[PDB]
Amino acid sequence: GHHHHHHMDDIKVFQNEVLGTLQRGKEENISCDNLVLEINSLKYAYNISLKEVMQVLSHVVLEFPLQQMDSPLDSSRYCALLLPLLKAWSPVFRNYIKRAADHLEALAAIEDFFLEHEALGISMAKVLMAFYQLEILAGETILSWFSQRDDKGQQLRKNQQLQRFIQWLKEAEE
Repeated sequence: GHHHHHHMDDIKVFQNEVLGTLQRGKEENISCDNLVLEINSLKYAYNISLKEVMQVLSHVVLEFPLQQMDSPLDSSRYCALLLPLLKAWSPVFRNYIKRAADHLEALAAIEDFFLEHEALGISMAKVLMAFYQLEILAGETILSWFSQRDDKGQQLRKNQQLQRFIQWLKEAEE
């Protein structure tokens, strides 16, 4: 109906504007503070929730490198492009991602991205390490997420490099 329809339309335009902001941010090296002012204004302009800001920021940054590479999608090439972006914009992530529930919202967006880009799955352990080392995500929420109830998501959690990382991550934490 009209409510879900108009809202899905809003989120789409909003996400397009978050892309435009980050394209400009990457070209200009716009400060994290000014990026946050832009995303905040768009969140009100497009009437999106604060949780939808976090999910959309996560998708847009994770999708950003795809503009920069051909297909078949090659994962080491992906990681090499992604990591400078996470370093640059980690403060933008930390402006919104603050409480345990927020950390799980972002993890679930990261899950959805990997599940939608099966050929990048291999690099998922290295990407979670970057979110962890950059203090975007807490080790304890990463563990919580890994251990959750909800097909393809259960099949992702039998990724080898990931299990290895989940065990490593249990060492630095406890």
